Amino acid sequence: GKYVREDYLVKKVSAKDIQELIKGERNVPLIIDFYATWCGPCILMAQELEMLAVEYESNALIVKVDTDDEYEFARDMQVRGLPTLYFISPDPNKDAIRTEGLIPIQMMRDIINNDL
Amino acid sequence: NEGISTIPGFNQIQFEGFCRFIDQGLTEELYKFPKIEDTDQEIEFQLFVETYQLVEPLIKERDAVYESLTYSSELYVSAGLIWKNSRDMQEQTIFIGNIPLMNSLGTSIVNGIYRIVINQILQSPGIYYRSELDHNGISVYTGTIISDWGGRSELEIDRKARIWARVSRKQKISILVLSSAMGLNLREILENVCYPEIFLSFLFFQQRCELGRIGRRNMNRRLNLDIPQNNTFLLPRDILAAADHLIGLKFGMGALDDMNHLKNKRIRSVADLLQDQFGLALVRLENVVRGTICGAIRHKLIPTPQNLVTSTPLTTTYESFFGLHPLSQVLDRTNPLTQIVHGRKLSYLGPGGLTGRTASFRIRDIHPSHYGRICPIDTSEGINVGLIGSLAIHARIGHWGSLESPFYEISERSTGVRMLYLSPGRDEYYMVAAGNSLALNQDIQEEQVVPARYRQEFLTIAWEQVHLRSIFPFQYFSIGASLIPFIEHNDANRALMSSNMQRQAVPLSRSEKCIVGTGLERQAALDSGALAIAEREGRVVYTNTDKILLAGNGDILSIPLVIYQRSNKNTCMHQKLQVPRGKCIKKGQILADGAATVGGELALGKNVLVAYMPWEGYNSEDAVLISERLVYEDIYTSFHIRKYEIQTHVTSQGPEKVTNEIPHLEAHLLRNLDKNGIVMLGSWVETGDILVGKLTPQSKETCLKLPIGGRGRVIDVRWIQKRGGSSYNPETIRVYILQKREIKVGDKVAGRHGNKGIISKILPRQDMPYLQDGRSVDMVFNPLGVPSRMNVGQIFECSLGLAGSLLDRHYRIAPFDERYEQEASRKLVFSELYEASKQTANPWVFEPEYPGKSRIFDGRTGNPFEQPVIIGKPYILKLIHQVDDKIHGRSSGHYALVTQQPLRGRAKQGGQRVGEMEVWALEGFGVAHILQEMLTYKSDHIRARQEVLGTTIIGGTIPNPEDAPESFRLLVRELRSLALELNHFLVSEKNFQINRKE
Amino acid sequence: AEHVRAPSNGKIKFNEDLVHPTRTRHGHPAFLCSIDLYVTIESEDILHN
Amino acid sequence: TATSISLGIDDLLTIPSKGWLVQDAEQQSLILEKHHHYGNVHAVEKLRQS
Amino acid sequence: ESEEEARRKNWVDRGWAPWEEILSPEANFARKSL
RNA sequence: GUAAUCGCA
DNA sequence: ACAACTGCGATTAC
DNA sequence: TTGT
Ligand SMILES: [Zn+2]
Repeated sequence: GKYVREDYLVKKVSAKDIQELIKGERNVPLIIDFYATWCGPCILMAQELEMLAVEYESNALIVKVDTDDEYEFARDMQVRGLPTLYFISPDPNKDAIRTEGLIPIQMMRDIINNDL
Repeated sequence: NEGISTIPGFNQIQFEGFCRFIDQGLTEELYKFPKIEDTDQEIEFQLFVETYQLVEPLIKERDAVYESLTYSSELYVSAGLIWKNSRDMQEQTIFIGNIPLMNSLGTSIVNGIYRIVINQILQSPGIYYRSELDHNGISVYTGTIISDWGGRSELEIDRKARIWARVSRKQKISILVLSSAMGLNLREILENVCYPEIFLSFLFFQQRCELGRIGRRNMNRRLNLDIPQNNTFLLPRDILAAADHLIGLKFGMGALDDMNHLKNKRIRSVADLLQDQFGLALVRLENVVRGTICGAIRHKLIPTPQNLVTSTPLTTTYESFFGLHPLSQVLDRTNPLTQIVHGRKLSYLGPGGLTGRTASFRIRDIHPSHYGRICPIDTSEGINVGLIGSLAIHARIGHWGSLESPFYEISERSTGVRMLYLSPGRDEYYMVAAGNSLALNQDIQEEQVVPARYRQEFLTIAWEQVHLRSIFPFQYFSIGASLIPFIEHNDANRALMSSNMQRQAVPLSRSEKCIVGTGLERQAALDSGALAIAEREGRVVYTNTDKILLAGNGDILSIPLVIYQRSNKNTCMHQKLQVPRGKCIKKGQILADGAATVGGELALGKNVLVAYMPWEGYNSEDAVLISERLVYEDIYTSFHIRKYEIQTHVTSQGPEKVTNEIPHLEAHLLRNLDKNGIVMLGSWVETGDILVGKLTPQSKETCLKLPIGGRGRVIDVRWIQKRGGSSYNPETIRVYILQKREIKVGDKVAGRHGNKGIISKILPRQDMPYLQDGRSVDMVFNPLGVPSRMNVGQIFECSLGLAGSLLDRHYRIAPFDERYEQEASRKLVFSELYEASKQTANPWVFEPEYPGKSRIFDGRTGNPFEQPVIIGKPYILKLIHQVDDKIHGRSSGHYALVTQQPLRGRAKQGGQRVGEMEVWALEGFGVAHILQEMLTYKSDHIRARQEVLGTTIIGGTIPNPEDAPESFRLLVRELRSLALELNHFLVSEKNFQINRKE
Repeated sequence: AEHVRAPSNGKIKFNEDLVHPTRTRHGHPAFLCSIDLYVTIESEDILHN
Repeated sequence: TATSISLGIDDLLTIPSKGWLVQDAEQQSLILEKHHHYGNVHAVEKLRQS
Repeated sequence: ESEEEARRKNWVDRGWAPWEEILSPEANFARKSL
């Protein structure tokens, strides 16, 4: 990846990876995105998540989880529908914010800046 | 994996061809090189093929184009030379030569020139089974086998069995004799072949058998054979089978083969040409190695491997290929569209292909196989009509050399959906329906009927029986045709004209997008290569005209912009920043906008108000009357840059010297020159000035002057010292002038719908007809062209454009919108116009009595016109052909050395030619003196011509020339060189005396 | 090959004994005519021959 | 110039009987295709008729 | 060969048989008229 | 001065 | 063996 | 090639 840059900056992690990230210690905010190739709205959400990852190069961690590969994990996370975003704060005492449906990028920025 | 869910890259063909070449063709060619052993001791040198490694170019593309150098890569392969006396093999790496590299756009840089490799369509090797009916008797059946080299092992059958090969020039040849020579014992032959009764009743070599892998496959297909793909040789079983099929054709059990089918043709890409060039270069290298070994033996020295190999063969071979091959042409960079459309051309004519004259009529027509794979409306107009064509948007080149197209599979399955690039021969055995499914007649939907394609035919069948469906809208067209909005409402004949005229557009000083479009301009501008696309994500920390700084992941990347450069066709290239400072850009987004591109979409013209009415004759035939607003507002202003260069060639007697102080020249000139003999930057120049002044000692004055029509600012001058030619080379001084050209009478304008015209008058805005709004129309067009050339989509475009301009909308419409309903274009156009009329309360935009037509007034008198006229805002382009370029005039200046006739060409200041078809008209009119004057003293008669100027200056009458012209005298001299005499020998009627005229 | 078309909507009345049955080139059944016949298109207000 | 003749979209007037004619033609074509599938007519008759 | 021998060979080897064809009126008219 | 290639109408 | 539209203009390569 |  030295000569050619990667086109996509968001990585598809598994459920064990998310469990280890939440269990461990974090110094940057965490954003979890549940998606499925089939949902139409998700095609847009992915573009906004790409823009947000570009805007936040190393000040925040953005990962995506496929509901088709991990359905039980997504069900245990109380995920009603596909355009769902989980905002994990760095300090582990604060409460996570869950957003559902298409939301503007400015809303995501404000949530990451203030709520997390 | 790609191109099945979106429009593929226009330059992906050259990309994948060059990739496959570098991947496998180099190794395949290096494998077949022979072991050099030419001696009694048999000193043998070898090249380790496994140790093949290319090296990055030493210079960049921006330096290669500037210094007129080639952009190539270094081939280093480890070699081992086993000396005779040393009894050991020393291993070193040698530099064989340079291999040119291809850009991401598909172009290559050789000697500082952008060149593209056009593909070629050649018949695939195989067995063909044609038939020919005799004048009297049964029809003759023949089978031809085609080899890679081009061998023709024909087989024929007469009224009898008579299985006779046509290889020999003689009457015939025995197939049984050929089989026996092949190895058949005359028993297994009859045992294996079918219908042995017919065979028994009847009572160079390497190139013909050099069947390709493709050849093997095809042979297997037509003649069912189980021969493994690997054995690519003409086996006798194949011949036996061929004979069997041939005899079977006589009894009706057969099918003749169509040689215009794509499945029977192969496509040669840049990889195929580069592989053959590399093979020829390797042959030259082996010859040079043998020669240098022979020389080293003569000089009694065992040299290192490096001493043997020279970098000359590879470099000279690739240079000669890029310079002189008929399939290597300079890239057309008149506009961004030309750069992309040039690389999609497929050509029948070429090395090993049908010449213009050779090509039969059949070759030049569409074959049902061309659907979705080749463009049916893009050809080359002229003697090569139907021989040069483009490539479909969604096509790809297959593993077997066949163009493949994407077909959806509606058949029920596990996935239930597929996008397969079916090859030409495979799609024939499928029911391909291009119609929609929006029909119910109180029965199951699968019981509905739809037109479809099967076995190269058209028929109507139920939806249960259709296997495939063509969903992609731009599947059957090319980039040129797809940029035509409302192409369904235009005739197919005018589509070619519009595609050809879109290529001529000139990039303007300012760019504006089109209100009505097809939606392909985005990818066209993306793949054109005149756009700045980021290769890394990050933020734009610094913005400047010359460079753009992009900071990402702790690294800063600098992108250099283009500021008023020059193309190959004298068109300016410039780039402007689109993104502001402090915004994030992904890997792929647009950083800057090049010429003829705004907002990331191709923009080759402007949007101007247009009315379709006759105006005082100024619109007769095709001619346009335009207003002065286009002139004084710089709507169609363009910049053109022309280069002039003279090399300082050093003669053996004396070298050229560049001095500013040159006598025998007036003081009005030479003002622009600097201390050195070159013009200064920012200097306005005109015709007859001196750009570079040279003493030229060998003294004289071989300078550079400006020709007629050259009046522009001197933007930049380059002193180019030439090196790398094995010796001191002449310096090159290149000057560049920029001529700002405005719209003028005599310029050609055009529309995307095939409408073309020449400006005839520039009326003021006050005289122009004005609408009920009060605005004068920018152009007026002739309304009689619509029934003549059958262009109805223009009306639609105009109207939609008016609507958009009022409502501030841009419409990107895919072609064939009538698949949804009937009169979909009409409904859309009328709906948008009504909305415009309601929202901006201009009632005139939609007239309920006559939708799309309004009643305008006359600017001169102020009285309304009787009938309503069409008012719209189409997209008008300005074409490259311009009056200034076409103006020419000669009085008496220069003559050819041998013919002594006036010179040819506009740049050379030559006159016009009086051909045979004009001498015939002059003789029919009866003007003998005019013909005589044109044939003698205006053309060739040196003395008469010399006397003409004197007689005209003095004013005396010009006498009739009596001597023969120089052309006749030449003939006499030539014929007498051919030992043939010619004498005039006129005889006087008065005294009966013969007088010779010399 | 001129094609005769009905001038108006109505019933067709003619004597079938004069015409001979035949099969058209389009696979359809028809009556061959070899002698001058008069057919009447019986409409609401007028008769056509 | 005074009258300023022009051509528009709604100005291309089709005969008022194109729909009926095309409809009866395609109806006869569908009937003939159905009977060809049954076997009452062969291919050349269908081609000639269409 | 002869039609009788060919028909016998068909019946013996290929399983030919003059099965009754229950035609429609239009099909019978087509078979008789052509 | 000749070729190659494209365009033009 | 012979011939198969008329001319014009642009480029690069010798 | 196409035909002469
Ligand atoms: Zn349409």
